Amino acid sequence: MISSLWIAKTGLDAQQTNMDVIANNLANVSTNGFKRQRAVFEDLLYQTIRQPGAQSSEQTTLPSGLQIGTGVRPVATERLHSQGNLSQTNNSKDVAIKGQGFFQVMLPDGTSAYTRDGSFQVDQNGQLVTAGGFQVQPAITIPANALSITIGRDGVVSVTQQGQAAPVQVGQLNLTTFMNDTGLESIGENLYIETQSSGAPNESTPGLNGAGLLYQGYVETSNVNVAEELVNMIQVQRAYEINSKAVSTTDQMLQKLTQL
Amino acid sequence: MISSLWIAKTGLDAQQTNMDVIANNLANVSTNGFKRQRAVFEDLLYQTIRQPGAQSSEQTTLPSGLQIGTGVRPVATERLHSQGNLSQTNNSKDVAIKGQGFFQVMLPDGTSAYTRDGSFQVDQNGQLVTAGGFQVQPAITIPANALSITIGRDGVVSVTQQGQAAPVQVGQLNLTTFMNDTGLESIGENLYIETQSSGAPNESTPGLNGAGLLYQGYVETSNVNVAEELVNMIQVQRAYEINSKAVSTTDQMLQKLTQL
Amino acid sequence: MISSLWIAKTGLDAQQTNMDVIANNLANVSTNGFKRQRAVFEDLLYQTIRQPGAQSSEQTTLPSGLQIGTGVRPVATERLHSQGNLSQTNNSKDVAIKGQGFFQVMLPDGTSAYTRDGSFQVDQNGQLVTAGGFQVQPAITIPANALSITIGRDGVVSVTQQGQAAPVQVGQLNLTTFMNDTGLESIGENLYIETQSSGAPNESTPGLNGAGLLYQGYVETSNVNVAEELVNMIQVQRAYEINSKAVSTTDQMLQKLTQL
Repeated sequence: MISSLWIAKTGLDAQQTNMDVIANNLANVSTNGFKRQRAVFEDLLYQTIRQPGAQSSEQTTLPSGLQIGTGVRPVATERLHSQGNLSQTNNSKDVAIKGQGFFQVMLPDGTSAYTRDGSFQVDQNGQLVTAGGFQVQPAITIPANALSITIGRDGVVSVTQQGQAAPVQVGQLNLTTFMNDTGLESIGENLYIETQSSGAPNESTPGLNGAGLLYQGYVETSNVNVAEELVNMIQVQRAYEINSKAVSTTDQMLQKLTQL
Repeated sequence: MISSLWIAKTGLDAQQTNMDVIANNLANVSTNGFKRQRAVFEDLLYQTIRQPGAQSSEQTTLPSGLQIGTGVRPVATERLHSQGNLSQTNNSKDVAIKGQGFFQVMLPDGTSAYTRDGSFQVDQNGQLVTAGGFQVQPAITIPANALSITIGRDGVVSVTQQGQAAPVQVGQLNLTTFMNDTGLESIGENLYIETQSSGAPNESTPGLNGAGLLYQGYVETSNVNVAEELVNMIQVQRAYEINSKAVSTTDQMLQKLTQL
Repeated sequence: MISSLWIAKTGLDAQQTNMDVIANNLANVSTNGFKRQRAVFEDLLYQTIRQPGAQSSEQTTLPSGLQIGTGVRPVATERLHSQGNLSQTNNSKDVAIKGQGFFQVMLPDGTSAYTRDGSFQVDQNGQLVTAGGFQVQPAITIPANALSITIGRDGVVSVTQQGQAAPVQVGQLNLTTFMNDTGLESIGENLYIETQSSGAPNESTPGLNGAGLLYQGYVETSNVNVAEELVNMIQVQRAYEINSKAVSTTDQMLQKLTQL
């Protein structure tokens, strides 16, 4: 209708998207291994009426031409892959990560996923799963008669059989490092998958190739700064205020145009 | 949005970091060998509106030009290395340092760390470690036939055997001094590794070379005096409240500007 | 549009700048050496209609003619250069100043900066810097075997060498005073640079030529009176409410002028 109303409508969309991101970040506190999301905006087309160059006379040049511009297209959303605060959970099946790296997982479809959540489990077969039956990889089988499981900072997992006075080594839990942590696609279930923005996964032992270490009895908390989220909430609410006010102003302009 | 909103957001971040380090410091009260960590801040941009010079006439000078300023960027959370108190544990294997000095430790990964905590122990192979396999330099092996172990205030550790009534020295436990005691970076367990900001660690025997003294049967408590850090908490809490008040004031600001 | 709306616009802008200053002061509590800021306002033009003199008859004079006037232009923001509270940081590497004076610093561009911050640090080459490798003036190098670094109230820095029982004089730490402390142009980083309104810098040893003393082991706190900032913030919230009411009244006047 008016060139102003479309611009204000894009502004409403941008503030709504940013509030969506804030709400998702806010709600996923107390979700282990969650990475705060941050939306990055970017303006669309500038429809030019007079080119910024475009010499008018033989001496004049017309500095700073007239172009109007529209829109606030949300160009991306990054994800902050910083180390989350560890907390002492005192459970032997909670393993957290100190440094870059992801646990690998086999999805039921056969393709591989990745996750930074160590709140593991043992299923009715004794294998190592994660809250959804997702077999960690490479498969780790805990013998039935084990009384404890110890997962060292080197990822070398061993169990203590009854009777035998030895922690028989039951496997090695290795991490995976990507070149672009932010580029991983999130599929829910606190699981990521491979995509060409991430790059080829580099599987490695914890400690080497820049991978992290493993802390048994710790859980990695979501790095959601409540203070920043709340100030963002205030600002987004006020920006939505202002943009709806712009829509209202253009609407009144149009209605007085119509009345004539 | 509004300039004051951005500036107060930076302030809220800064005071949240203050209270975070204060809470971490309370988390380590009565834990021997802990140092009161402190945060050092830094102001960001100053938006110049009128230059403080800006000759406004042939002769007029306009002193104290107008400029606004933003933000409270925290440069660092530095590590205060000050002398703390000593408590009586009455253990010969627990040593406390009085004055300047750091305990040399050969890290299990093969590097060098230092700690102001001397609750050493003896392992199965005789190496002098302290709650985590922290071996000192030079390597000292306690004889297996030892009866009593005594560590002198000068850094000499010795053992006594059956029959012979002579306290033959078995090892030298010398201190390590830093030009900069603060720049050290922790690697956990109160171990701090040599850093480019700490200065060259000079290996010097206790008593001589301007080092401190060794107290046997004593342990160095954390320098976290409850009274001082409670005073800090009260002040920082006031700062946090007033900054949040500025944020809400800018909110009410904008709300009345929009109810316009 | 309407003269009322322009005058009120300037009023809103002035109150906004005042709130910006208050918010910057409020955020910068607990920032070492920070100086409070105060905004000085200044009304704009007075558009005369009947001249205040302007003899009407051959004997009468028309006292107090009619002139309308506009605007509240904020003319300046002075920086209160009063001494802050010293607090016992107990660090051998933090030195505050008692009285007038700034630590000169050589920027990477080479131009002379000045800081009232005593959180000095040492780089990998051993010298004295300030939290970012800003090489203090005059050139000072702490020897590698130095143990304790004392900064005398006279301003001489000396180090405790390896073995030798002498605190060898290793450098001089001398301040700079200006005729116009308020005129220094802040550039962030807790740094002030000379401007043509500050006056030429005068270099002298601490304690002399009017400069202040050096207090080793202390840090100077920002001289921000929190309650004063609170009262200022309440006042500016009221003023902004009032000016928004003025804008609303002018707008309603216009609206039923057009509805006419």
